[PDB]
Amino acid sequence: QNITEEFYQSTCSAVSKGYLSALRTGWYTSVITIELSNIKENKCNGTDAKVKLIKQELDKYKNAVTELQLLMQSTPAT
Amino acid sequence: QNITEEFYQSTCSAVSKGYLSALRTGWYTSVITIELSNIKENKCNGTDAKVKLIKQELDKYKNAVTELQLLMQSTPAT
Amino acid sequence: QNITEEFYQSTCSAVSKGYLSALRTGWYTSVITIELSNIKENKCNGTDAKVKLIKQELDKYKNAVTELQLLMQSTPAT
Amino acid sequence: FLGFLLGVGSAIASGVAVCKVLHLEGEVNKIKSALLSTNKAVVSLSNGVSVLTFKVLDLKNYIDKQLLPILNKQSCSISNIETVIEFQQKNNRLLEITREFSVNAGVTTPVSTYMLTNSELLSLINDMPITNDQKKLMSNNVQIVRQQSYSIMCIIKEEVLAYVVQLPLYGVIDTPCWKLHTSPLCTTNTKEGSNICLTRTDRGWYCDNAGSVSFFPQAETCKVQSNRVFCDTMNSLTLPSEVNLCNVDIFNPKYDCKIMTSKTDVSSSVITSLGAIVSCYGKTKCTASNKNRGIIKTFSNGCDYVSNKGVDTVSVGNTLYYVNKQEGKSLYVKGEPIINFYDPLVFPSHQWHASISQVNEKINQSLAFIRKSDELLSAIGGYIPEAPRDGQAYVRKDGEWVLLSTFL
Amino acid sequence: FLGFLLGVGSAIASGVAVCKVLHLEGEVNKIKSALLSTNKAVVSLSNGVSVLTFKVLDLKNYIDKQLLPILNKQSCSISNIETVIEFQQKNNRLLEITREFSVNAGVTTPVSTYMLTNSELLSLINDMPITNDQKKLMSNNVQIVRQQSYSIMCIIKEEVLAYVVQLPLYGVIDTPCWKLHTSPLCTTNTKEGSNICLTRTDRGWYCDNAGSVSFFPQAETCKVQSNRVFCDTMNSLTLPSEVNLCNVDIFNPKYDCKIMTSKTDVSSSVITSLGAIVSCYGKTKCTASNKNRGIIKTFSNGCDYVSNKGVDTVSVGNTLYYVNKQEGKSLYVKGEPIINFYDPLVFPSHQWHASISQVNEKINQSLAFIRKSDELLSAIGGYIPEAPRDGQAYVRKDGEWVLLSTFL
Amino acid sequence: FLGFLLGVGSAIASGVAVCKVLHLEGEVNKIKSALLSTNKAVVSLSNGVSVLTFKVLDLKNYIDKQLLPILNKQSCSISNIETVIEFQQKNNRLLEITREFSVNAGVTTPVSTYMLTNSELLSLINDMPITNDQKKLMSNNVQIVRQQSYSIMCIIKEEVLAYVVQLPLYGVIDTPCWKLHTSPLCTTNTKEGSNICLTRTDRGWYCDNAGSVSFFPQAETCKVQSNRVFCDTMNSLTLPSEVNLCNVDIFNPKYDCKIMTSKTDVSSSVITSLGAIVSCYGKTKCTASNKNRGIIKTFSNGCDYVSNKGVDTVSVGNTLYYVNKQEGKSLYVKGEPIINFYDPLVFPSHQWHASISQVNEKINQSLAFIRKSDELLSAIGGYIPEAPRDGQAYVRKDGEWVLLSTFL
Repeated sequence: QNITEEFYQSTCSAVSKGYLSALRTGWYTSVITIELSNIKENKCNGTDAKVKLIKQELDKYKNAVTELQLLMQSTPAT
Repeated sequence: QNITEEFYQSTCSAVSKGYLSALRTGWYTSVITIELSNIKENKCNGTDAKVKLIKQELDKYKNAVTELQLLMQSTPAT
Repeated sequence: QNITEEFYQSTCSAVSKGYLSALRTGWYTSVITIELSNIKENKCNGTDAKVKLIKQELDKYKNAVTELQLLMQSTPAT
Repeated sequence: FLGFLLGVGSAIASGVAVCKVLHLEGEVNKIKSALLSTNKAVVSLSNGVSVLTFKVLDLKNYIDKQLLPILNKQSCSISNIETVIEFQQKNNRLLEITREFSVNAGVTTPVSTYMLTNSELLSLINDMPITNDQKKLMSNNVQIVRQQSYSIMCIIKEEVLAYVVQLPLYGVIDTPCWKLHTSPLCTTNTKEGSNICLTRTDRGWYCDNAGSVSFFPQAETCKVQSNRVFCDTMNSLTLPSEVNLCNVDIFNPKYDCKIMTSKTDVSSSVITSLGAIVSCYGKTKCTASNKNRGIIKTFSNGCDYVSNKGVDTVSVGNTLYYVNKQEGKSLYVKGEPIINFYDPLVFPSHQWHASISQVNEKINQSLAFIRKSDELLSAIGGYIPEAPRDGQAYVRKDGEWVLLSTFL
Repeated sequence: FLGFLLGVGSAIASGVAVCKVLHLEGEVNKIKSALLSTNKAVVSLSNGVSVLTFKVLDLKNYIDKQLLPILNKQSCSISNIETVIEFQQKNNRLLEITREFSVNAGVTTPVSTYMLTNSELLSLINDMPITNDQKKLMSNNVQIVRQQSYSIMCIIKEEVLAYVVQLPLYGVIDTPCWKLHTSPLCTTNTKEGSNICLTRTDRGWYCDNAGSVSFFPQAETCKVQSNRVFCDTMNSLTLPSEVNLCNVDIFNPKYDCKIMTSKTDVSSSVITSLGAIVSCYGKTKCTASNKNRGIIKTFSNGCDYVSNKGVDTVSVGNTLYYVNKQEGKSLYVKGEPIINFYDPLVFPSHQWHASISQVNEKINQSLAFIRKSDELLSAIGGYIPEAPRDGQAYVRKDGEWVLLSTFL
Repeated sequence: FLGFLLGVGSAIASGVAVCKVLHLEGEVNKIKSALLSTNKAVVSLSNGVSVLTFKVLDLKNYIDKQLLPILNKQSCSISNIETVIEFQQKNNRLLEITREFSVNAGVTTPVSTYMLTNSELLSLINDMPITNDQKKLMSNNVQIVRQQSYSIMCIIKEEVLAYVVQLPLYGVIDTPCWKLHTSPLCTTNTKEGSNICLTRTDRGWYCDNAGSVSFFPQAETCKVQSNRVFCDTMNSLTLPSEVNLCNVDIFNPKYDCKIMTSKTDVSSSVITSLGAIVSCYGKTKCTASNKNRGIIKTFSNGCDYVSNKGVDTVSVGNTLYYVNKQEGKSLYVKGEPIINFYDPLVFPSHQWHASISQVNEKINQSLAFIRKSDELLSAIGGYIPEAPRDGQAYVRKDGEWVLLSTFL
C-alpha cells in the first residue's frame, strides 16, 4: 500500500491512488441441501427428564419445517 | 400466469404484462398484550440443580422488563 | 411540548414548531476489552453429564474466536 | 426517475394513534379487565374506538403458579422438568420481542414470528372484515405480509405490556399490472459529442385501480411473486389510464409522455421480465450469450433487445448481467428510433425532465425565433441612413449622401 | 430535495483512528497491564492519547479457574451446576458480539446490548465530560443513543480482544427546532398542459444553532421523540437564520428562497406534524375523512390543508394517508397562491432548482429581450434600400427607385 | 451524482434460474440419489446443467437413528446426554436458517455462517475454477464475500430442503483503482447572489479493467479494506481510460469532462482518503484542528485542502468532520480556479448536468447571438422610411419627407 493523494486547486477535486481491485464480475451458484425426516406423533407418556427436553427440540424442528413449507410456491424477490 | 413482454424499438422501452395486483391500501391495527408478574427477590439458599437454572431464566426475565421500561415515555419514529 | 403548526397558502408549505434539539456534534470513543484464554485440547474420556455440556459451550467458544481471527487484518468500512 | 413526484406519508400514524389512546389511565384496565380470561376481546375505550385486543402470553399467572409452587419447598431443592421447559421458552419469546424493540427503538418491520406467530397471525387474518380472496392471499403469503407490517412498542405498566400491530389491508387485488422498462435512446453517429439522446422517464410498475392507474416510480417498493405484484399505495401516483397510450404511440394527443433529454451517450442495459434492452454506444463491447455455447449476438450501436429464449447472459462493457429465466413470450415491435426525428442543431442540451410536447414547444420557440430573426437579417446590404436635420434634400447615391452635381 | 448540497464525511474515522493506535505492539500490553485488575482505566499510549479503556469480560480467568477446577478430577465425572450457568451465559454474549461483527464485517450500528450493556453504557454516560442536561438526555433515551453509535472490531491478540465504541456527543441541546413541509403549487386552469407550478425545495428539519441554523434536507436523518428531535450534524448545512424569512415572506430581500419550477401538475399530499397539505390537480379525487363518519371535506384543485382536529385520514387519488394524531394547534394562514403572479407565457419550463430571484432574473431576460426585439420590428413596412453605387441620384418613390420623369 | 446513468440488473437471476431447474420432479431425486452417501456431488439434470450440490445436514438419518433408539424403551425413561447435544445444536442451525428465510421472504445477504459455515465456505472456495490469487483473496476476506453473496430458499419436499447460494466471482483483481472526490468551486465575490459555481460531477471509484475503466458513481457500493477496494460491476459504467485525463487537464480535447453549474454557493467539506477538501463560502466559519492543540488553520472563502498529517478534525459551519488517519503522502497541486475564467454575465444559471464543452457551446450561443443582434442595433438612429406609393419622389430631409420648396 502506497496510498497517495493529489488535490487539484483548479477544480476543487482530489484523487487518491494506490488501491487494488477486487471486483465482482460473476457468480458461482451451488445447490445446498439438507436431508429431513418427518415423523408421526408416536412419542411417550413418561418421563424422567432427558426425553422431555429432547421432545421439545423436535417440537421446534416441526415448527421450523412448518414455516418453510409456508414459504409456499412463488419467486423470491431480488 | 401468461407473462408477456413487448419491446418498442422507437423508444427503447419495453412492457411486461400478465401480472396481478396486491396493493396495500390500508391498515388493520390490533393491540397485542402480554400479562406480566413482578416478584420481589424472595428466593433461596440451596440448591440441587433445577432451581439454579430456573432462577436464571428469571434474571433474564427481569433484564428484559428492565429494557422495555427503559424505552421510557416518548413517540417511536416511523 | 407546545407543538404548533402554520400552513401558508401562498406557497403550499407549512411549518411545525415547538421542538427541542438533540444534535450529534461529536463522538466519545472508548476502547472495550475482553480478556480471553486459549487452551489446548486437554480434556477427558468420560463422562456423566455436566461436563459434556460444559465442553460444548467451549467448542462454541473456540468457534467464536476462530471467526474473529478470520476478520483478519484490514480496515473495517464506514 | 419520478420518485420526487411522490407525496409523503407517515407509515405508522395509525398504529401510533391507537397507542396514544392506550395511555388514558382508565383505558388499560378496560383492556386488562375485558380479557378477564378470554384471550381475544374487542374492547372500546374513552373516545370509544374499536380496539381488537389479543393476549398472547400469560406469564403473570404462569409465574404466580410457580412463585407459589416453588416459594414453599424451595428454599431449597430440585423440583422436576416440564415447568422449566414450558417457561424457558415462553420467556424466550419475550426476550426476542424485547431485543427487537431495543435495537429498533420501539418500531419493527418486518413483523417477526415472535412478535406475532403464524398461529396468531392466521387467526387475525381470519376474523378480518375482508373477502375470502384476500384471506387466501394473505394466507398463502405470510412472510410478505410480515414484510409489509409494522410493530409498535406501546406501554409497559405495572403488569401489562402492549404493542400495536399494523397489518396490511389489500384493498385492491387481481387487477392487471404491468412493468415499464426504459433505456436511453441516442443517435449513433460518429464524431464523439455530436450525439443526442432521449430517455422515457416514466419507468416503474403500473396497476389498474378504480378506473385510474396507480403508478410506482421506484419499481422496488413492489415485490414480485411468480406473477403477483405486491405494492404499497403510499409510493404511487394515481394517473389517468391514458398513461398507457405512451406504450402505444409516444406522440399521442391524449397524454403527454414524460422524457429526459441529454447528450450523454453512455452504454448500459436493462434486464426486463423476459429479456434485455441494450443501449450500446461508442466503442463499447456489447454482447449476448447462451451459457453452454458462448456469444451468439453482438450488438450494434443504438438500442436493441433480446428475449430470454436462448440467452442467459448479456454483457455491456465490463458488466455481466444475468437475464431472468421466467417463461413467457416476447415480441419485438419494430419501429424507427424517434431520436431520428429531431434536428440536433436545435435539440435541447439537457432537460432534467420534460415531456414530449414540452420539448416540441421549446423547439418551435427555437426554430421560429431564429428564422424570423434571420429573414429579418435577410434585408441587409440594403437600407439607408438619415440625411441631416439641417434642411438638406439630397438624392440617394453611392453609399453616402454626397455633395451632388449632375442631374439637378 | 437538497441532499446533494451535503458534503461528505467519514462516520468512523475517529473510532478507526483509535483502532490504528492499538496496533503498536507496546500499546496493547499497556492496556492489558493498566487493567491489571481494575476494570476501567484511562491508559495513554505511544503518541500519548487519552484512551478510556474498559474490560467487560474476564474469561481468561474464568476459564483458568475451571481448566484447573476440571482438568484434575475430570477426566472424568459430573461436576455440579452454577459454573456452567455463569459460563454458558458469559460465552453467550461473546457469541452474540461475534455474530454481529461477522455479518457486518467488523462494524455495527445500532450498538447492541451485547456489545455494551445498559449497565456498562450508563457508567460511561456518567463519567463523560458533559453537562448533566446531557447525562439525563442520554439516560432517558439509550436506544436512540445506541442507534447513533457505531461499534468497531479492532484487534484480537494472544488473549486480548478489543473493539472501539463511538458514542454520540450531543453538543447542542434544547434549542428550538422546526420542520418545513412543502408541496407543489400550480395553476388550476382548465386545458390539460396549460398549467405551471412551483415547489419550495427547502424542506427538512431546521434547528437553531450557535447563531446560525442547521438545516437537514433529508428529514429522516432526524428521529422525533414526542417533542425532541435527534439529528446528526453530518447531514446538515449551516445557514443564516435569515433562512426562516422564507416562511414569513418568500419574496424578502434578505434571503433568496429556493424553489423548483415545472409544468408537472400531478396530485399528492404531504402529511405534516398536525395535519395534511393537499395538492389536488386535474381529475383527481381528493378528500378528507374523520374515522367514525366518513368524508367531511372534498378538496378543490389547488393546494389546501386540513388540521388533525377531526380528521383521521386523507385520500388523494388512490392513496390513503393516515394523519398524525399528535395534539397541537394549527393555524391556516390565508394568502394568494404566488403561482398566480407569473405569466405562463414566459415562465421557465423546468428548472431543477433555482431560487425566487434566479427565476425573476430569467424572466426579465425573457421579457426584455423580447419586446426590445419587437419595438425593433415595430419599425418595418417602413425602411428603404441602397440606390446603386453607379452615380445614380434617384428620389424615393413607389417601393422601388424607378426611371423617374415628372418633377425634375 | 451519476448513478442515474446506471443500467439495471437482476441480482439473483442466476440463483433463481438454478432454483427453477430443481422443480422438474425428476430433478430432486437425481440430486438426492447422487448424494447417495457422498456429501458433495456435481449432478446434472434434464436440461443437463452442471449443478455442484452439497449436503450439509443429515437429520433424516440422525432422527431415524433415534426415532429408533428412543421409540423402543421410551415410552418412557431418561436416555443419556451426547445425543441431545449433537441434535440440540444441529436443529439449531436449521432454526437460524429458517428465521433468516422467514424474515427476508426467502432471500438473504450477507450469507450467514448458518447458511454456509466457514468450513463449508472454504471448501467451495477451494474447488472453484479460479486462480490461486483469487482463492487467497476470498480466503483472507470471508465476511466480505459473505456480504457480496445471496442465499435463496428453493424447495422443501417430502424430506429434501434445498437453497441456492450465489457466490461472488472476482474476475478482476489487483488492478490499480482510484477515488475521485469533488466539491463545489465558486467565485468568492462579495454581494450575496452575484456568485457562480461549478462542481465536477464525476465522483466515485475508478478501476482499470480490460483496457477500459470501470467507474462507480455511488462510492458506497465499494468497501475499502486497507488498500483493497471491493466493488460490484453491476453498479458501474465502462469508460475509456481517457476519462482520467479529467484529472490532468479538465479542458483536454480527448475527453469531455462532466460538471454541474449553479449559483448555490453554500459551504461544505469532503473528507478524502488522506485529507479534507473545504469549500468555504459566505459568512461560514471554516477551520481545521489538530486534536491536542486546537485550531491551526482558518480557511478563506473559496476551495482549499489540508492533509491528514497534523490535522484530526475539520469544521465547516456547525459540522465537525473527523479526518481519516490513514498514512500516505498528499500533494497540493496549485492552479487557478477555473470558475475564474467565465463571465458571470453569460454563465448558465443551473444545469443539472452538462460537460465542459456543452457549457462552452451554450456560452458561444449566448455570446454570439447577443453581439450580432447588437452590432445590428448599432445601425439605428440612421435608417429611413418608405415615401408613399402615390408617385411621390421626395428628397430625404429633416426626419420626415416634407412638402419641399428650396433647391428644385
